[PDB]
Amino acid sequence: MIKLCREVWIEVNLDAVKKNLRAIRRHIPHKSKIMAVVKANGYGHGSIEVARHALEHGASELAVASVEEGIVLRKAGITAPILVLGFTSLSCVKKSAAWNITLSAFQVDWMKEANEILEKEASANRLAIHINVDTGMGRLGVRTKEELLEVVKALKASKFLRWTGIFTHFSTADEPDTTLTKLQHEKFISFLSFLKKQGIELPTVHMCNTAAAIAFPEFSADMIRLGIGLYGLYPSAYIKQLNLVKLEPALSLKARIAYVKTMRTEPRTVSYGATYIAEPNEVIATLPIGYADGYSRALSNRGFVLHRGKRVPVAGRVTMDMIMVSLGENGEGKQGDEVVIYGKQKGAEISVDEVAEMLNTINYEVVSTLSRRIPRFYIRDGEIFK
Amino acid sequence: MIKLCREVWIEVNLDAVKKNLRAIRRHIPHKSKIMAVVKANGYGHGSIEVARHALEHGASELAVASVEEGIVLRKAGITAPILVLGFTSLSCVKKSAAWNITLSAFQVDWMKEANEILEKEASANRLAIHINVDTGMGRLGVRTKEELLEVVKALKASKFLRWTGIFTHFSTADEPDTTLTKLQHEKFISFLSFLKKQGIELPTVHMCNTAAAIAFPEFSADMIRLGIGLYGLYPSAYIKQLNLVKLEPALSLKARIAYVKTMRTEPRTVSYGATYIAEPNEVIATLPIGYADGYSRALSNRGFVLHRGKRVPVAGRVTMDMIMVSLGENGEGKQGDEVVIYGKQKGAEISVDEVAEMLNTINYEVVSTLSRRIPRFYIRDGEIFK
Ligand SMILES: [Cl-]
Ligand SMILES: [Cl-]
Repeated sequence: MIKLCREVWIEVNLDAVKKNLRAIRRHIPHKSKIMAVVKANGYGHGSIEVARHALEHGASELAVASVEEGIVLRKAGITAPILVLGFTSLSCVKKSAAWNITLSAFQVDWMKEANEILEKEASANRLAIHINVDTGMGRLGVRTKEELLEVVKALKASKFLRWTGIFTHFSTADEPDTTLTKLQHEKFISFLSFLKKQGIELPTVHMCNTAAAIAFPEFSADMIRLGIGLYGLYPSAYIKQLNLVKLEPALSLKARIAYVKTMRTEPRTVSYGATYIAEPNEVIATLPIGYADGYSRALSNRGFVLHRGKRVPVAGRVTMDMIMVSLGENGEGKQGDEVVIYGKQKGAEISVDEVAEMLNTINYEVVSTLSRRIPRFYIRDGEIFK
Repeated sequence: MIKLCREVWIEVNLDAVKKNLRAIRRHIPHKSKIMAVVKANGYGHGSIEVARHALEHGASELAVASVEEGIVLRKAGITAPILVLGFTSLSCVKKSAAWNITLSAFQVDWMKEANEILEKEASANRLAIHINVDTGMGRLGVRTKEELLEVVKALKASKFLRWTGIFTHFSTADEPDTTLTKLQHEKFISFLSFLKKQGIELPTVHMCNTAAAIAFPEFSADMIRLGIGLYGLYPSAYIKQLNLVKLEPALSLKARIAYVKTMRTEPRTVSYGATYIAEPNEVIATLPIGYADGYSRALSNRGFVLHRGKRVPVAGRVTMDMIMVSLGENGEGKQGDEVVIYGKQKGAEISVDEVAEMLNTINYEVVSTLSRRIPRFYIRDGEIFK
């Protein structure tokens, strides 16, 4: 089946991504479109194949972190609209207009100089722009209704720019306390009511992330931005509890056993620092994955893997390329057996959310730090490719 | 100068690498060679440019973690010997011989099957082999002198394999207690001599790592394997104490400020969870780096960066692609200023050892988990390229 020189890989199940998209479509209003977020190599899953599938099954537009990440998508043949969520330097204004990438802006002087650059070169293309309004996140965006109007005034006087959206971001929509979420919404609405009482037409309006699409579908306005929900992961345990929508996890991580031996001769120390000493009838197995792959060293003498449907412990310290596990006295196993690191095997499961708890972080970090030297295989209609 | 759409990057100083190899060459015996270890994408530094440069200034062989990492070096132009340190699957025996990668091996049965595959194929490609002897690490390799004799005969009968080395690995040579390191050395020296009593002639012997070579230079034998010391960093605080060799770190990490504002309007919340509230006078600057780049989320409300020669702190949680830092009341800063994340600025420093200490890990892991989505630039002789 799968053939590798070093035997470790990732499996990503696209049939699961498709069911996550259907669950979200039925729950939100029909007038509202879906923009799929695939920044940071598709939250670790691989960005090319997941953007392709998503656009075949419900998404209309895409979001990324930087001009460079959008260029990898256009090079694979994707023609849909693509919005950059971070800040972009004026260095890349000409390049973004040529690959037809949409950028966010919120400054009167950036607006002005962006227009000049494309003016002084004639340019048949018009750069599309989305305005970001800061109602409580404190990261980027415009902050008062009077200076938002200067920006609207300026963007309108720019013949080489095109206004195609306006948006904001919720900073606590995954927590039981809904105080601040209700306040940001109130502020955002009054700024567009301000702009509307002057003859200004509004383009596409969007505010919801995964959690706010599930708890407040009445905020869906024109469009939502589906992020961690697309990969089948819940933004918090509280949003998982309201039992409103059913998601399925897309990703598992596997490998094959490299060597087996019984610890009969001395010494019987195991790994750097000699932090674990074996028994003379103990069986010890060696796997090809390490902390340079993204398997945290903090799981030394702590975490597990699944061999033959059993949980088994890491023995000693994690190293850069390999880990060691214990099979017990007279344990059972062969060079070449299959092991599951994140995922499900026979009747067992080690979930991404468990490993995240064990390390005191959130599931976003676990998946999106898995290295690119590990190959990703895709399963669609129960079969393999790439 | 440095022109990017998203403004974050790494710099590798290759004049540092050259000085670090000079120091080592002048510590060990003149009759010993140096094998340079560049696995895991050169410990996060880039494998192609560091190997190219190390082969020109003192090294003669190279080591990697897998066949795939070796082939990237052949495709870049390199004709030096390349040894794979982990376990290689029998289904890559034919590719290794074709690209001329040296494989590690330690089982009688692996040897014969690898010989039969090359017999049914011809091609003047004999596959070269190093034998791994386990003396206390417990990871890979053979563990009794009677077993080692069987494998040396199975190999000397095999007409298409070629025997070019034998090695071992020390698990505690960076610690001040030398007990277990001397035990391992006694075990290895005896096994070698039992082969001599039988009339067997020996190839290249190697056993030392960076700490082993600084601390026990008289264990050098034919060859050493220089890894972490290549990049200007010490194996342990203890080996820095001895004060025997002077190393200079080769890597730093930088970005440019994306936005600056005063928190006059309300509300004054910052980042996810609203874990931080600002004064009506406070200045907040936004930076393009996040945990998907390898900047740990455990640095929320804890870490530092250098801006104009002074440390300023992270404010709020780290997010996937951006962080916020407080410039204080009063303020002082503009869009486009240069910030140092790891390294030096004026007479100030945030070293990689310092950050690994703050996160309860080792410098090995801080460098080699830096994402391939950050671009790398190289300095050689005071000038920049890629
Ligand atoms: Cl934002
Ligand atoms: Cl080993």
